[PDB]
Amino acid sequence: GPPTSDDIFEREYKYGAHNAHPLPVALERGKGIYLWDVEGRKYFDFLSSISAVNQGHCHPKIVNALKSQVDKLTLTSRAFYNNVLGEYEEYITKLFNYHKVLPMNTGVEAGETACKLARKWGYTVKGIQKYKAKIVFAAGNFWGRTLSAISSSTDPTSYDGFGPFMPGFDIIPYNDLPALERALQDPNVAAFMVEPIQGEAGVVVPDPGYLMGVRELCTRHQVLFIADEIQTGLARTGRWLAVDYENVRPDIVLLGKALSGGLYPVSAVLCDDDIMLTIKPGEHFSTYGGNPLGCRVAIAALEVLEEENLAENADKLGIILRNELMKLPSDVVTAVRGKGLLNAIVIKETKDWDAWKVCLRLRDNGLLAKPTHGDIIRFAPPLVIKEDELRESIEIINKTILSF
Amino acid sequence: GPPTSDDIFEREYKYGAHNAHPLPVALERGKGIYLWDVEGRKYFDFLSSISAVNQGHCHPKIVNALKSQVDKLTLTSRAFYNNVLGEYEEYITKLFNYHKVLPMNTGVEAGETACKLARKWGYTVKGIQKYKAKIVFAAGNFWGRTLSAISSSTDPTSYDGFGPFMPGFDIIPYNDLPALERALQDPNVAAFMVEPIQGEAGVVVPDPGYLMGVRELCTRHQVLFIADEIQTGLARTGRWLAVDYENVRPDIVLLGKALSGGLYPVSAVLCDDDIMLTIKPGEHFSTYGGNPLGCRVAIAALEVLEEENLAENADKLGIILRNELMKLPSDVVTAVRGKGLLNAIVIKETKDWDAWKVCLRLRDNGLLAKPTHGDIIRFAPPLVIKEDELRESIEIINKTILSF
Ligand SMILES: *Cc1c(COP(=O)(O)O)cnc(C)c1O
Ligand SMILES: *Cc1c(COP(=O)(O)O)cnc(C)c1O
Repeated sequence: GPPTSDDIFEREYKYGAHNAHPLPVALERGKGIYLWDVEGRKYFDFLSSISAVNQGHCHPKIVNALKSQVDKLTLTSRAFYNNVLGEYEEYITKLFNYHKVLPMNTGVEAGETACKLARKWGYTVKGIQKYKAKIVFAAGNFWGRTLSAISSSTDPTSYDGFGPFMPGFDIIPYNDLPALERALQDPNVAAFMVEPIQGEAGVVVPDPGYLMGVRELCTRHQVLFIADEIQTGLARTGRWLAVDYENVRPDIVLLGKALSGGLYPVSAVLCDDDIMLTIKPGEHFSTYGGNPLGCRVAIAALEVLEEENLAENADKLGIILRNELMKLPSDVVTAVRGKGLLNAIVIKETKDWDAWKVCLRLRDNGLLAKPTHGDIIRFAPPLVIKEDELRESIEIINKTILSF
Repeated sequence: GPPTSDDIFEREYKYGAHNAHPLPVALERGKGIYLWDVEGRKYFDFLSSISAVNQGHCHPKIVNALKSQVDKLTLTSRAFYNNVLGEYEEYITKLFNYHKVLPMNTGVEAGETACKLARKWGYTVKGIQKYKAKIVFAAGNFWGRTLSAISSSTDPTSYDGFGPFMPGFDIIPYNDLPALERALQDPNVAAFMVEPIQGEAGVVVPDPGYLMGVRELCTRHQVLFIADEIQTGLARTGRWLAVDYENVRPDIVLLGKALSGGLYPVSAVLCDDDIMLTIKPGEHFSTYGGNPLGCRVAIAALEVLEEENLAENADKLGIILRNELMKLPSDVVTAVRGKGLLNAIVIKETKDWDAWKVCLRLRDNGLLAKPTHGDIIRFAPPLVIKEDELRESIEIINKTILSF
């Protein structure tokens, strides 16, 4: 017969690095909100690959765009032009209303690019002395696992044993305007990079007015506001960008994950000419960045979000999810939080009972989720989920939680 | 009618960052060794997307692998297991003969991962005090454009305006064994990262015995030998790895680019257990790393290389290429170099005549190549090229050079 789930776990243990920490389920097929394991068991996906399959697994519009282009041309590198990139660039810049886009592959690559842009703008436009430029980050931040990314992390698991660390990165508390105002007194700060909602920190939602205050302070002190929307963007929270909730325009926007609906690693840095054009020809590139195959899948992925009105559906259904979760006993679920379909519960963890064990039983009962911490479980289904499917999922969540 | 080449160039100028320095040609289709522009003009590909399409453009076996998996499952993230990754891991580890592989997406991500491995091994196994670990690099090195990668560069265009820089990165001359020996006297050195041939530096091949000497020095001093085979590996130089020419076994091998045949961003870090397992569960992973779609194309990409005996081809045909190139007048072309089908020519550059000019005329005569420097031109056609195809290309190169 074919490999069992245990066969699959065992082979990876033998031949693969032990760098990940997966929930033990072994998936072989996905469609829409559903995943199937190698034994044929069916599950509601409530993780969406960390919000990278907002459009559902294997969306036929995005699949078709990939299959069509793969027969024509997949990669020239940046040594030559391809015919598709410009069409994607015009589309995405007009959608989000920035002059320009710089295409990258992974989320961390887009963050690296934003730091370089901020620094280069800092030195060549603002006039900071080389090499004294600072970038300010919020505690709890996550933007990937390069050496530079972990240098700004407050999570010991990401940075311990991996230094020495990149200089010029400062850390302040999240959701803390007085602290930003204090940090921005230093003329050498070029940018503040921040998530509108912190995903990996446990879906930490800042108070109303935070984002307007950040925009105000950054403008006041001539500092770039970089909004990392790699997890929160693209209809996930109920808008094109989570910053749309307070109608503020960051200087640089980062996109990734669901930019391709899961079909291809595509990320993007959006900003106006006065920031973008600080990087000159030859000063920054990658092999796969802007390749025609990725661009065709990103165009289709973005069109799906628009056409199916997934932002509106995420807004409507998320409030149902939160309100239903809030009905669970307080001696069990101590907090419910989120926006749109990016949500989390906090459980009253004991020594015998934690998020991991809850998630294992969830899995056994046909729903896949994963903790961010011993007491925090993230809930993020694909945005194509219908209300009846959500309520079926809610029933599974209730039954599971109350069975301990 | 459709866009012209100028249309395509102008749309990117308006809506895309000005960060690439491309040769002006607008490609829409690629099959095997051939590329077609938007006017329908046909070119020999003599760059292979910087050795990323060793297997030719749109190889039907790798295309089939993509089309087959895209309908099943494309992305779970590493929060869950997929059924394909382990099959890929067993296959690639047994092929190159290392215990384990850590999957990443882009080349620079593989390099960052290797630096993290070297540091954590440095602290936990070698006993270096945190955070005093050093990694040594060679002048002329290229491994990408993250902040960390540019912090090891000797190219001002990569690092200027982007500081401050990552500490703990030391630089010595390439092809210099005494310099390495002197650097490795410092017990806080964890690793030496080096290309067996430097691609971007202009196909700089080190003297016979260099790699054997690097291996000896690293072993003596308990330092990890990291070989970056992202450009040189996968049959490009006429072996599975350029390092095979001297029977040398690095501690860490980096693969990327042609690992997917240009169909998907896939990179790999290969090393044994005592190094790999210094990273513990949850300490390093990315969203798209190890996804089933990428793994399916990577297995097919590798099988093509093996099945079609492309290393053997690259070796025989590269000997012909260099032989014919050396027949050119010694005052116009000053040096010919390379291994397999990674080759370059150095030209007697004048005020009015340079590599860029030669490559513009080459393009006009139906052959695509790109300068590495004002006086250096790289030639790297896909490895599926037959002898008669190569000879036709050679006459086009011959005619063009002597047409000035
Ligand atoms: C996932 C994530 C990233 C990193 O994306 P990768 O593609 O995994 O490198 C960056 N920022 C945020 C907010 C993310 O959620
Ligand atoms: C191209 C290259 C890389 C980086 O590859 P990307 O996928 O463009 O990040 C790293 N090392 C070497 C030697 C390379 O040629």
